[PDB]
Formats: sequence, C-alpha cells, structure tokens
Amino acid sequence: EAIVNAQPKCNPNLHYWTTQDEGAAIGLAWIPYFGPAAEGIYIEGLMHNQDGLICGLRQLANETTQALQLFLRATTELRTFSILNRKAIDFLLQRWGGTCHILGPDCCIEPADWTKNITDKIDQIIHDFVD
Amino acid sequence: EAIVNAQPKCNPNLHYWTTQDEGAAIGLAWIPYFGPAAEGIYIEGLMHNQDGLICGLRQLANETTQALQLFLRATTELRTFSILNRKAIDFLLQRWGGTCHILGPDCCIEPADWTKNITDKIDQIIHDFVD
Amino acid sequence: EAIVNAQPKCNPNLHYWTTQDEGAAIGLAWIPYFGPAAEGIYIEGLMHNQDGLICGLRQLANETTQALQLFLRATTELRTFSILNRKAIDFLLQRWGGTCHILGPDCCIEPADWTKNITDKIDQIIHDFVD
Amino acid sequence: SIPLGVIHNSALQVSDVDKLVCRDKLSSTNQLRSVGLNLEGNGVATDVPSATKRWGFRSGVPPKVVNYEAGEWAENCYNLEIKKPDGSECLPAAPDGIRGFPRCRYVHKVSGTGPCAGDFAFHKEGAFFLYDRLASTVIYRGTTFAEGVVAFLILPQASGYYSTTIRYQATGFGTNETEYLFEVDNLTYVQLESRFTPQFLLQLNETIYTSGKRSNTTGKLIWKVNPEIDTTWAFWELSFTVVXXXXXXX
Amino acid sequence: SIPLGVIHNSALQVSDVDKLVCRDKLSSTNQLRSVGLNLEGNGVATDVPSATKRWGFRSGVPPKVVNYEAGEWAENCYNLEIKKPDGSECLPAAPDGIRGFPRCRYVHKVSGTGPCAGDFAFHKEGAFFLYDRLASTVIYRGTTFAEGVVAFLILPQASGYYSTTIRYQATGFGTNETEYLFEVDNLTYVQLESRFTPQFLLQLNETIYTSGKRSNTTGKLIWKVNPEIDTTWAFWELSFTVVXXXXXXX
Amino acid sequence: SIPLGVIHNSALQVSDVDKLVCRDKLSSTNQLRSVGLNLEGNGVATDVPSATKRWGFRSGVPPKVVNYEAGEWAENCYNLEIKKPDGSECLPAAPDGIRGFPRCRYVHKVSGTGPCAGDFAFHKEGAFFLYDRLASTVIYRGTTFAEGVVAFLILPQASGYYSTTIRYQATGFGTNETEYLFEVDNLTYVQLESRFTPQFLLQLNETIYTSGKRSNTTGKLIWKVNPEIDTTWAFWELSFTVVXXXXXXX
Ligand SMILES: *[C@@H]1O[C@H](CO)[C@@H](O[C@@H]2O[C@H](CO)[C@@H](O[C@@H]3O[C@H](CO[C@H]4O[C@H](CO)[C@@H](O)[C@H](O)[C@@H]4O)[C@@H](O)[C@H](O)[C@@H]3O)[C@H](O)[C@H]2NC(C)=O)[C@H](O)[C@H]1NC(C)=O
Ligand SMILES: *[C@@H]1O[C@H](CO)[C@@H](O[C@@H]2O[C@H](CO)[C@@H](O[C@@H]3O[C@H](CO[C@H]4O[C@H](CO)[C@@H](O)[C@H](O)[C@@H]4O)[C@@H](O)[C@H](O)[C@@H]3O)[C@H](O)[C@H]2NC(C)=O)[C@H](O)[C@H]1NC(C)=O
Ligand SMILES: *[C@@H]1O[C@H](CO)[C@@H](O[C@@H]2O[C@H](CO)[C@@H](O[C@@H]3O[C@H](CO[C@H]4O[C@H](CO)[C@@H](O)[C@H](O)[C@@H]4O)[C@@H](O)[C@H](O)[C@@H]3O)[C@H](O)[C@H]2NC(C)=O)[C@H](O)[C@H]1NC(C)=O
Ligand SMILES: CC(C)COC[C@@H](CN(Cc1ccccc1)c1ccccc1)N1CCCC1
Ligand SMILES: CC(C)COC[C@@H](CN(Cc1ccccc1)c1ccccc1)N1CCCC1
Ligand SMILES: CC(C)COC[C@@H](CN(Cc1ccccc1)c1ccccc1)N1CCCC1
Ligand SMILES: *[C@@H]1O[C@H](CO)[C@@H](O)[C@H](O)[C@H]1NC(C)=O
Ligand SMILES: *[C@@H]1O[C@H](CO)[C@@H](O)[C@H](O)[C@H]1NC(C)=O
Ligand SMILES: *[C@@H]1O[C@H](CO)[C@@H](O)[C@H](O)[C@H]1NC(C)=O
Ligand SMILES: *[C@@H]1O[C@H](CO)[C@@H](O)[C@H](O)[C@H]1NC(C)=O
Ligand SMILES: *[C@@H]1O[C@H](CO)[C@@H](O)[C@H](O)[C@H]1NC(C)=O
Ligand SMILES: *[C@@H]1O[C@H](CO)[C@@H](O)[C@H](O)[C@H]1NC(C)=O
Ligand SMILES: *[C@@H]1O[C@H](CO)[C@@H](O)[C@H](O)[C@H]1NC(C)=O
Ligand SMILES: *[C@@H]1O[C@H](CO)[C@@H](O)[C@H](O)[C@H]1NC(C)=O
Ligand SMILES: *[C@@H]1O[C@H](CO)[C@@H](O)[C@H](O)[C@H]1NC(C)=O
Ligand SMILES: *[C@@H]1O[C@H](CO)[C@@H](O)[C@H](O)[C@H]1NC(C)=O
Ligand SMILES: *[C@@H]1O[C@H](CO)[C@@H](O)[C@H](O)[C@H]1NC(C)=O
Ligand SMILES: *[C@@H]1O[C@H](CO)[C@@H](O)[C@H](O)[C@H]1NC(C)=O
Repeated sequence: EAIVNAQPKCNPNLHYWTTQDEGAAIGLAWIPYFGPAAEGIYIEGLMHNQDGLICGLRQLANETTQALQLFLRATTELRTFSILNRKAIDFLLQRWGGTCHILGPDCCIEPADWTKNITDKIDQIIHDFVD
Repeated sequence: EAIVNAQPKCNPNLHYWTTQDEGAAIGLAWIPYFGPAAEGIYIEGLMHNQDGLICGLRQLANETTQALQLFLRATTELRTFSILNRKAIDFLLQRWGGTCHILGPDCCIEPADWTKNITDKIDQIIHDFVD
Repeated sequence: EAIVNAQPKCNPNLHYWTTQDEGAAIGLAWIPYFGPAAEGIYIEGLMHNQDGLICGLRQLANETTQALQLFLRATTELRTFSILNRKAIDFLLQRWGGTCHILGPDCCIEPADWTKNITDKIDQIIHDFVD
Repeated sequence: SIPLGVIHNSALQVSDVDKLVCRDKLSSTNQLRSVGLNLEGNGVATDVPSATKRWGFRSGVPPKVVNYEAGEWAENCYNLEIKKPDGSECLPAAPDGIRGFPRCRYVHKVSGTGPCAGDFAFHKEGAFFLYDRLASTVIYRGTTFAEGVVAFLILPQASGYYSTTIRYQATGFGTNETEYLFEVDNLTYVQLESRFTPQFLLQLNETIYTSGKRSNTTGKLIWKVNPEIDTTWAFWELSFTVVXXXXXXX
Repeated sequence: SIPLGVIHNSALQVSDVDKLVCRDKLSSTNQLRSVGLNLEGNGVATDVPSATKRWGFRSGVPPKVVNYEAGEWAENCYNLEIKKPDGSECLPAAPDGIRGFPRCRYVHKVSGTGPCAGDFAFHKEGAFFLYDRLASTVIYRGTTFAEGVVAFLILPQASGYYSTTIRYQATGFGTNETEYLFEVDNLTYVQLESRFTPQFLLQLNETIYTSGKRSNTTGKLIWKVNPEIDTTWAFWELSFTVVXXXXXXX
Repeated sequence: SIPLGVIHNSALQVSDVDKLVCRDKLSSTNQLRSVGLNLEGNGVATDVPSATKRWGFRSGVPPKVVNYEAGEWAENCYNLEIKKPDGSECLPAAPDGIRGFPRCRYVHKVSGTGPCAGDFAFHKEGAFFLYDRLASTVIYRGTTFAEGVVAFLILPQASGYYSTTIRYQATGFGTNETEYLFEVDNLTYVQLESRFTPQFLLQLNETIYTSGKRSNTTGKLIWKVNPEIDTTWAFWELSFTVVXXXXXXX
C-alpha cells in the first residue's frame, strides 16, 4: 500500500533523539561507574522532508496504531521487545521457509553469472571437436 | 517418532479458546479505552478428531512435559516467551546454516525448472549448426 | 581480528559449571516437585589450554566488555536474554538477507555436484548423435 | 529437545531433530503455535479430594512460567485460599499479569488450613497449572487454574460462557487426613466425598435451600450423605434427619 | 499484521505481506528500527485543557508497554499528580525502568483532583504515552510523557537542550467541568484558558513578578485575563486591578 | 558490535562482521554460547582490601543485567552487608530470581559501614558482578558474587564442592581509609592485611581456637599480626601477648 498523509498538519522536519549501541567511547566513558547518567546517553539529529519521508512517516506511525494495539491486547507479555526480531525471522521464512525453486517468483536465487558459465563452456566442447 | 496415545481416556473433541492479533475491529473497539476488558478478548472454536489429531495432540502435550520442564529448570528467565521464535530460527539454521550443496540431501534448492532451461537450450546450439 | 592475551596472568585450566537443558532424567527427577533444588542442577567439567583456547577465551571476555556495556547502556530491557538469538538472526541475514548470486563471494551455494551433472550429461547428447 | 508436533501422512507426529524434510514449509511464525491441554481430557479424577492429592509443597525450587497461546474450555478449575493454622498465607499472590484460567464451567474454590510444609505448591506428576495464557509450575493464591500440559505445533500453511463457583472448606490440606466440606451457606455444610459430581452438589444445594434444611440457629450444621444415595464415565460422555450439629440425609 | 515501512520509488510505503520483493535486502537487524512520532507534529492542540480531554480512566484493561528506539524532540510534555478528593492516588507509580520522555521544551506539570473513575488512564484516541524509549497505553504518576504513536521501518543498507516546567492546579480532572489554574507562586494563580501558549504563560509570569502583582498576604490571589488580550498556527511555523482574592488583567 | 568468538586455524579469533566465511556453519542455536570468566584467572588481587577498592558507588545510572549460560569455579567470592552509619542499607535487595554465584571455594562475607555516596555500587574497571547465570553491573545486598566478564562463542558442530565462609567487619567501606577485621568469633578479631590468604586466615582462626586465645570477657579482643609472620603467585600455581583489648601475635 501507499502512504497518504491525512493529518490536519505535518511538521516537515524531524528533530530526533536516539542512543548509540557502540559509540567510539573516549577513554573510560564506557564504564558505567564513570560514564554518563541516564539523561546524557542521547545523540541528536535533524532530518528534512526529502522524498516526503517525514510526512509519510507521521502517517505511517498513525496507521500502525490499530494493528499494534491489537497485538498488545493479545499478548500476555508486560513489555514487548521482540517485534523487530520477529519481523526479521518472518523476512527469512518468507524467502527460505520452503524449497527454493530456481527461476520461480518466490525463490531469490540469481543463477545468471552461472548461466554465463555453463553457456560459456559450450565452446570448450563444441569448439574442441576436431577429427 | 509417532504419537501413541497411552492415556486412560481421550476427549475426542477440542472446545478451544484463543485470542486474535489483528481481528477486523468494528469502529473504535481497537482502542484500549473503548475496547473489551480482559475477559472479553477471546474467540472460541470446536474441533473434532479427524485424522485422530485431537487424541494425538493430548498425547503430544503429555510427552512434551519432561523436556519442557527440564528446559524451564535450566533457564533463569522468570517467564519464557521465546520458545517458538527459537524453533523458527533453528528451522532456518538446519537448512541454511551452512553452504547449500545443490542436489544434496540437506540442501532445499530445487533446480528442476532450470534443468529444463539449460537442457532446453541445447537445441539452440546443436540445432543451429548449419555449414 | 586475532586474540592477544595481554593479561598479567592466565589460569590455563577451565574448571567450569553449567546446566543441562535435556539431561536424561532418572525416573521422576524431571518433576520439579521431586527434582533437585536450585543448588543441585549443575554439571561440572575441566578443560585444558589445548590450542591456547583458555587463555584466548579469557582475553576475549575481557575485550568483549566495552561493547557489551555500551549495548546494555542503550537498552531499556532490565534483563537481556536475546543476544544469542539475535546473533543467529544476523548470521542468517548476512548470507540470505538478499538475492543469492550463484558463484558470488557472498552467496553460500555450492553448485559443484550439479556442475558434474550438467557437464556429465553432455555425453548423452554429443555422444548420441549418429546419422 | 522440546518436541514439535507436525502433521505427516494424515497423522500427528513428533518432528525428528536429526532428519531434515525439505518439503516441510514454514513461511511464517504464525504457523507455530503453543497450546494448553487439560488433564481433564485424559480421564483424570476431577473431584476436589482426588485433584488436591496431585499437588504438594516443596522448598528450594524456583517457580517457572511459560506462555501458551490457546487453551481448552475446562469443566473443572480450582481456586485455593489456604492458610497455616497460625493464619499466615500458604500460597503467594498472583504475580503481575497472571490472571485466572479464562474458561471454567465449575470453579472449585477451596478455603481452609494445612501444614503447608514448603515454599511453593507444585504438581506431583510434573504437570502445569494453567492460567490465562501463562503456565506455571506453582499455585498462586486465589487464582483460578486448570491442570494441564503444553504442546508446540507447526501447522500447515493457511451456548455462551457460564461459570459456577462451588465453595469448600478444608482442614489438613495437603496431607493424608484432609477433610472437606461443601458449603451451602456460612453455617450449613455437607461432608464431601470424592464421588460427588459438580451437578450433584448444585442440586443437593438447591434441595437443601428449598426443603428448608439450612441452619436456623447461630451454630454450624454439617449434613452427611449416607452411601445409599448414588451420584451422577467422563464429563463429555430425600429425607433429612438431625442426629456443631451433625445430621444425616437418606 | 503490524505494518512495516519501506522506501520504494523515492517514497515511503507499507510493505505488502502477500507479495515478495527479492531485490529488497535485509542484511542485518540494524536495518530494522522502531520510532516514536509525537501527535504534536500532526497539528493537535497541545494546551493542557485540550490535551487532558484526550485521556480517560477505565477499568478491566491490563496496561501494555512496547519499546521504541528513537523519538522526536517534543515542545509539549505532561506530568500528572492527580488524587481523588479523599487523598488517594489516581495514577500508579512508574514501573521499574520507565523514565520520563527525554526531550521536552515545556513540561506541563498538572497537580489536582478528580473523580478518576477507573483503574488506569488511557488515551481516548488509541495513541500511546511516550516515555524514555518505552511506549505505554496508560499514564504513570509524576512521570513526564509525550503523546505519540509508533512506526516500524526497514531502512536501506548503510542549540542545546533546554526544558522549562510549567505548573498547574486542577479540579474535576477528567470530566466535563475541569478547572485549571496556572501557578505563578504558591499563592498567586492565573485562570487558565486553552488559547494561552507556553511562551505567553512564561511572559505573563515574568510581568507578574516584575510588576509586583503577586499575593502579599497569606491568601490566594487568582488573576483573570479578559478576552481583549491576545496570545501567541503550529509551534514549528497591561493593567492589573483587584475586584480568596479574585482580580482582572487588562 | 559485540564480539563473537570463533575457532579458526586451531586458534580462537573474533569473527569479523565485514567478511563473510561461507564454510563457517551454524546449524543450531545450541552452537552459540554465553560464558562468564572470573577476573581471578587474569591474576588480579583477590584479598578483600584489594578487591573492594575496585568497586564504588554512583547515582544516575540504571542497573543492567545480562544472562550467561556457563561459568568458572571461583576460589574467591564476596557477599556484602554494608549500612550507612545511620543504619540504612547501602545495597538493594537481590531482585527476584537472582541467586548467588554457584561455585565459590571461599565466600568473603563483609559486614560494616561506609558513607555509600551513591545509589548503586559499580565496578570501577567496567567488569561485571557474576551471580547465578546472571551478570549485573551493580552489587546486590547479601548476595554472593564473583568478579568477571562475559564472552560469546560459536562452537563447532557436535573432588566435590566445598565452600567456606570467611567473615569480616569493616568501617569506612568504599573510601581511602577502610579498616577491616577478620572475625574469629563475635568478640575476637584479627586486624586484616592485604597479604593474608584465605588458607592463612582459616589456620590462624584454628590456632586461636585451640591455643585458647579468644576473648574470655565481655569485651572485644582485637589481635594484630606483626610483619615478621609470612603468609601463603596465583591460587592455581606463634606467641600471643596482650598489650577494647588490643594485642599482638609474633
Ligand atoms: C502423561 O501420561 C501418563 C499416562 O497417563 C501419566 O502417567 C502417570 O504417572 C504418575 C506418576 O507421576 C502415576 O502415578 C503413580 O501411580 C502409582 C500407582 O497408583 C495406583 O494405581 C494403580 C492402578 O492404576 C494401582 O495398581 C496401584 O497399586 C496404585 O494403587 C503410584 O504408586 C505412584 O506413587 C504414583 O502416584 C500415574 O498412575 C500414571 N498414570 C497412568 C495412567 O499410568 C503422566 O503423569 C502424564 N504426565 C503428565 C505431566 O501429566
Ligand atoms: C490518526 O489520524 C487520524 C486523522 O488525524 C485521527 O483521527 C481522529 O480520530 C478521532 C477519533 O478517535 C476523532 O475524534 C472524534 O471527533 C469527532 C468530531 O469532533 C468535532 O470536530 C469536528 C470538526 O473536526 C466537528 O465538525 C464535530 O461536530 C465535532 O464537534 C467527535 O464527535 C468524536 O467524539 C471524536 O472525538 C478526530 O476528530 C480524528 N481527527 C481527524 C483530523 O479526523 C486518529 O485519531 C489518529 N490515530 C491515532 C492513534 O492518533
Ligand atoms: C581487561 O584487561 C586489561 C588488562 O589487564 C585491564 O586493564 C586494567 O585497566 C584498569 C583501568 O580500568 C587499570 O587501572 C588503572 O591503573 C593505573 C595504574 O595503577 C598502578 O599500577 C601501575 C603498575 O601496574 C603503577 O605503575 C602506577 O603508578 C599505579 O600505581 C591507575 O593509575 C588508574 O587510576 C587505574 O586504577 C589497570 O591497571 C589495568 N590493568 C592492566 C594489567 O593493565 C582491564 O581493566 C580489563 N577489563 C575489564 C572489564 O576487566
Ligand atoms: C494438531 C491439530 C489440533 C491442528 O490444530 C488445529 C487448530 C489449532 N488450535 C486452535 C488455535 C487457533 C489459533 C492459535 C492457536 C491454536 C488449537 C487450540 C487449542 C489446543 C490445540 C490446538 N487450528 C486452528 C484452528 C483450527 C485449526
Ligand atoms: C523513513 C525515514 C524517516 C528514514 O529514516 C531516516 C533516519 C531514521 N531515524 C533516526 C534514527 C537513528 C537510529 C536509530 C533509529 C532512528 C528516525 C528517528 C526518529 C523517528 C523516525 C526516524 N535515518 C537514521 C539517521 C538518518 C536516517
Ligand atoms: C573456546 C573454547 C573454550 C571452547 O569451549 C569448550 C567448551 C565450552 N564451555 C563449557 C560449556 C558447556 C555448555 C554450555 C556452555 C559452555 C565453557 C564453559 C565455561 C566458560 C567457557 C566455555 N565446550 C563445551 C564443553 C567442552 C567444550
Ligand atoms: C498419613 O497416613 C498414612 C496412612 O493412611 C500413614 O502411613 C502416614 O504415616 C501418615 N503420615 C504422617 C505424616 O503421619
Ligand atoms: C459469609 O462469609 C464470608 C466470609 O467470612 C463473608 O465474606 C460473607 O459476607 C458471608 N455471607 C453472609 C451472607 O453472611
Ligand atoms: C445454592 O442454592 C441457592 C438457592 O437457589 C442459590 O442462591 C445458591 O447460589 C446455590 N449455591 C451455588 C453454589 O450454586
Ligand atoms: C429449622 O431448623 C431445622 C433443623 O434445626 C431444619 O431442619 C428446618 O428446616 C428449619 N426450619 C423450617 C423447616 O422452617
Ligand atoms: C457534563 O456536562 C455536559 C454538558 O456540558 C452534560 O451533557 C453531561 O451530562 C455532564 N456530565 C455529567 C456526568 O453530568
Ligand atoms: C510551594 O508548595 C510546594 C508544595 O506544597 C512546596 O513543595 C514548596 O516548597 C513551596 N514553595 C515555597 C516557596 O513555599
Ligand atoms: C516566573 O518568574 C519568576 C521571576 O523571574 C521566575 O523565578 C520563575 O521561575 C518563573 N516561573 C516559571 C515557571 O518560569
Ligand atoms: C501588594 O498587594 C497588591 C494586591 O494585594 C499588589 O497588587 C501589589 O503589587 C503588592 N505590593 C507592592 C506593589 O509592593
Ligand atoms: C583519602 O586519602 C588520600 C590520601 O591517602 C587523600 O589524597 C584524599 O584526599 C582522601 N579523601 C578524602 C575524601 O579526604
Ligand atoms: C554472633 O553475632 C551474630 C550477629 O549479631 C548473631 O547472629 C550470632 O547468633 C552470634 N553468635 C553467637 C555465638 O553469639
Ligand atoms: C574457626 O575455628 C573454629 C574451631 O574449629 C571453627 O569452629 C570455625 O568454623 C572456624 N571459622 C571458620 C571461618 O572456618
Ligand atoms: C583467658 O583470656 C586470655 C586473654 O584475656 C587468653 O589469652 C586466654 O587464652 C584465656 N583462657 C585460657 C587460657 O583458658
């Protein structure tokens, strides 16, 4: 599906915050005893609406809510951390969960370079045929 | 292994309950503030013993218990939610955890349609050979 | 990278403890009511420094600490159990997260046995050519 | 290895960890399911005297919880409020997010006392206590559960609800000499026997109310049924005279 | 199915669960992201009177928490200390590990009372309360949050921070007739109207301090702004006379 | 990226995230392991005076826990019961499900007081406190731990246990001027020095009992060993006169 922003307004710029899971630490700052407190672990960035991505993202988060709320209603887990890992698993199962039939629409195997090896070795058998 | 129901009795019918992770919600019922309480999130169904599946399932759950209890004894996690995701990962690793040797018993790649492409292009080289 | 033990000393022997997730239980010992208490679930073993693995492992755990601490700083999960499952997912995504171009350096598909089938069926077409 | 159920040749089987079947297909985690099955469906005795003997107290073993996605409607569930004779609780409060089993035709609510010689109450046969989509190895206080076990499945590619609470009082809970009383009201009781079904208890309760055989003093009236009276095989297939006031029904 | 955002043809799209695109590449879990977007950025009214009407109390629904990795700097956040008239708390304490939203230009801290006819406070439009990288369906006591929603993305292969607290008192919180007062000091207040912006409240607070218009008794001084005075469209784009001492600003 | 250990060319290596090795095989999650290694095995000083200087208190940093599946038998573990001079606890109770390290030849149990100028006690060198298959960044009260670090491995395809508790009293815990006393009984103590090994303390304790050198009043008897006496390099490779009653051993 396509994303149709149907919101009263859109802030076209995204002033965002996040963490860093392997920031190149200076000296001993990676040690919890010496490192920053909870308030000082964030990095910031600013992103503009190139390709309409910011206004599309605001609509995407809005449209995601019904499915996410229904998922949360049905889980017994108090805090859910596994959504992204499960989507990665489903990504793999969609492609590799069964037998990969080469040249099929659901098998992501490209034999082209090895077509240009098998067809490129016919002139080692049909060329070499002197008698 | 096969499943041998060795229970004193078997209820051959399964009157079951479960949830729904993306039920087609009516209006605003997906909103937690407006939606059903904890007691009203369940759907029901009835399944009969076709192919002996119900009596096999009762025996399967019984036989699963020793392994599940030993798994739970060895984990430090207070509540385990990851068993099914890990089985999906192990499903993929069993097939794709190493190099896939085509035509091997452990490589689930079917080249048949592309055998019927390479062998079906010999009569573009051996047919076209007029001089 | 290689592992360079740069510690003041190295205990070359590893007297280790661990659990067992499916130990062949005797009788009813798998039942929590009858089985061992928390202190009696461990097995022990002793491993020596063959191939320098023990001293390398001590250095590996030491060097792992900065990255692990930075990961833990950035997670909101109180107890992290998912590191190994995520590494298994990343193992699969590195190999199968895109189209597998046969004979490419990043595609772990071995067609050799099926090269020795296609090239081994040329003498069913070039041999059988009598007229 | 935890067994995984799979359907081959029109029959359920345990998938073999050693042999790889390439024509088996898992295209989504939705095909994987965890399910809870009630011991009821295997033919075990569900009366309170028989059911409670399958549970016991034990220290030194940390409790463990595992989730399951779907379960079976239960005829019999149980809900325990057991204290020691000194008044202290025998069972821990239900942890955050653990609710009662969601489908119970009869909830056997047992209140009373026992020695409770252990930190947690376990299932002596290794089964689980099934709650709302969480299976625990131990019993939580005042929380409705069904006895059951869990299976894991890989599936192929794609009357309302009535519940009735039956109240009991107990002494010596969890021992050889446990005594049980069915509760008609706060002063009228019936001596419990293992052969009494839920339907018999509810009908016996109704006749006691409509025959006016409740206690009409401030004292405790304990009726006893004599062996002559029968009771009504698995679930899916009178004269009152008075002799603490004991009495007889025949 | 939970939607997943993906970039195709220079545009963001929802990935279709049915159709498989082999040229899409996911070489690492690092390409997957969960992000929180503030309702602010969609143009909703952020004043306390308008914002609080989007929340309501409800029993019977267990709270749920989901994590998100990155968020948006917020202009308006909220922090609630609501009690019932009898003094009991309306909101639960923040669970272990749930901290306030990390980037808030203005924290609207509301203290006061209301009936609070429900166990938890939910968002009436189904949005989430965004905390520090955890999104909850409910409001926690004294914990700063932004209203927002969560999206999930699969990405292609690879001024400081100032915050100002604005304090309010409230009566009848969560009802039709909720009254709000902006707090200048513990004895000087301004009758709140929905049209007042954060910048106007802070400037009105500064003039009251420098014009000496605070309470100089032990009693409560409540100023009122008359409609004549304007106030200063989304965030990204005087004479005092006295008439509990009420008064007027014109 | 968290390093992953792999065996190549008969040697342990860190797997390179950038380069893909197709002949590496991961056929099961069982090949992946998390393991805890004790700082002991790297040659650090394990005496209580040296060990405690590696830990310090700090506020503002939330504690974090990570699990590990297998560990190393420890010679030295530690168990802390530290209060402030006003009697309040310096360390938090062990969270649900966190038990002591399971293999400790000597458990150094330290009770006493200190300023404890911080909410949690961390490891100053960034190591972890190893508990029962859970590694924490902080110290829990009265819970036995070993200092250690965690490694992650991808493996190729497929005397009993004695523990002795050594008790200490401490003042000024966590500072420059921390004083330690080895506990013979509740009234007899030995001034602690960093050079004393566990075996020396247990033998010194035994001679004090069999030479009858305990306190035989109601007062506190504190022995001191003079430098003359030696003590018995890593773990894997007398006349008493009295001068609060202080005294000397030579
Ligand atoms: C999975 O299904 C299995 C088959 O239904 C279950 O097996 C049950 O296992 C328990 C042990 O945990 C047995 O209990 C034992 O019973 C013996 C005998 O009890 C009396 O009954 C026989 C006649 O049946 C009688 O001849 C004897 O003299 C006894 O008077 C006791 O001596 C033991 O102490 C212990 O209580 C069950 O009997 C057994 N059931 C069956 C039908 O074999 C198994 O429990 C199931 N697993 C789970 C997790 O539920
Ligand atoms: C995702 O984005 C959607 C579009 O912005 C959001 O839609 C909002 O949905 C809520 C319902 O949950 C609506 O609230 C209702 O509003 C009506 C009308 O209110 C008054 O306003 C109109 C003019 O706008 C006026 O003509 C009417 O007479 C009313 O006086 C109320 O009657 C209802 O009771 C209810 O309050 C929003 O109006 C609606 N917004 C828009 C712009 O359509 C949706 O909430 C977003 N999802 C999340 C999770 O945030
Ligand atoms: C992984 O292994 C590394 C190597 O064993 C560990 O390195 C240790 O890192 C800490 C810092 O966190 C160092 O502690 C510092 O030591 C200096 C010097 O202390 C005194 O010692 C030298 C002689 O050794 C002497 O010449 C000096 O004058 C000092 O009197 C202090 O000044 C600092 O304040 C700080 O305490 C260790 O010294 C260092 N050890 C080694 C052997 O290099 C590292 O900690 C390990 N990682 C983990 C997580 O355990
Ligand atoms: C082995 C056979 C029983 C095949 O399962 C057959 C059935 C699975 N459900 C029902 C179910 C539904 C959603 C999620 C999980 C389970 C089931 C319910 C309770 C206990 C056991 C199973 N399917 C599903 C419905 C109809 C078919
Ligand atoms: C769909 C587009 C928005 C593409 O995301 C573009 C951006 C993602 N971040 C920023 C970010 C960074 C690390 C982890 C998660 C998120 C974002 C932050 C907050 C809300 C939404 C997104 N990338 C990343 C940085 C620069 C590019
Ligand atoms: C890199 C080498 C050390 C190879 O690990 C060699 C050993 C792994 N165990 C032991 C072990 C066993 C089960 C699960 C996890 C770990 C180990 C134990 C404690 C610390 C470190 C490792 N195997 C396993 C046994 C015998 C072989
Ligand atoms: C319980 O009673 C049985 C006999 O029914 C007896 O064998 C057993 O010893 C008793 N238990 C105790 C603890 O006395
Ligand atoms: C019966 O006793 C219970 C428990 O003490 C009490 O809660 C209930 O109100 C009583 N009912 C009547 C009718 O007295
Ligand atoms: C017993 O009978 C009375 C009278 O109808 C009824 O009110 C009561 O609910 C019954 N008890 C049970 C447990 O059904
Ligand atoms: C009064 O009590 C007797 C027993 O004490 C009981 O059997 C009778 O039903 C009661 N009342 C009536 C019949 O009105
Ligand atoms: C709140 O006020 C509205 C009118 O503004 C009215 O319709 C409604 O009934 C009131 N609510 C209550 C609970 O009285
Ligand atoms: C104002 O009142 C609050 C709440 O009672 C109190 O904490 C604060 O100290 C008071 N400030 C002054 C200046 O009196
Ligand atoms: C109001 O003005 C006074 C005077 O400068 C200042 O101290 C106070 O912080 C202001 N209040 C707010 C909420 O900014
Ligand atoms: C004294 O109080 C009045 C109102 O009661 C106020 O307007 C005035 O600013 C106060 N003090 C001054 C002007 O010094
Ligand atoms: C602790 O003692 C050292 C000297 O051994 C001194 O430099 C330091 O200032 C002292 N710390 C405090 C807090 O006084
Ligand atoms: C020694 O003191 C401890 C702590 O007060 C106490 O628990 C223990 O019983 C005492 N032992 C003796 C023998 O007095
Ligand atoms: C010290 O010696 C006495 C006498 O044998 C013994 O009872 C006690 O356990 C010893 N203390 C320790 C810590 O071993
Ligand atoms: C009595 O106390 C002294 C020191 O006060 C001690 O050295 C001696 O061992 C004690 N008792 C004996 C020797 O019986």
